[PDB]
Amino acid sequence: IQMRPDLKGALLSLIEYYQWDKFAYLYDSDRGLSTLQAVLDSAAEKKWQV
Amino acid sequence: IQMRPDLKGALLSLIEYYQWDKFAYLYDSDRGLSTLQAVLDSAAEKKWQV
Repeated sequence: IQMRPDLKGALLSLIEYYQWDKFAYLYDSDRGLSTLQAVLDSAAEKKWQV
Repeated sequence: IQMRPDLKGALLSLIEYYQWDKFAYLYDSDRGLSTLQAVLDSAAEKKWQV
């Protein structure tokens, strides 16, 4: 029973809001690379230079 | 005592051999994302577009 909601969908929608095409993505290998894989899988789809 | 040698250094050297500045990295979250972080950490150090 995961009380924490999924943030991957929220982050991918905020990057699209500001119309970001090239940005840095620091990450900590603590909460898992799940959000990192979400922005990398969409990096090819929406053409981002992450 | 894991008998498998580290492939991260070998792949990072092979990419540097062919002089690859832009390539695709098809990974599976099975053997861990250790090689994926290795090519992503070098993606900014050596200025790749993975």
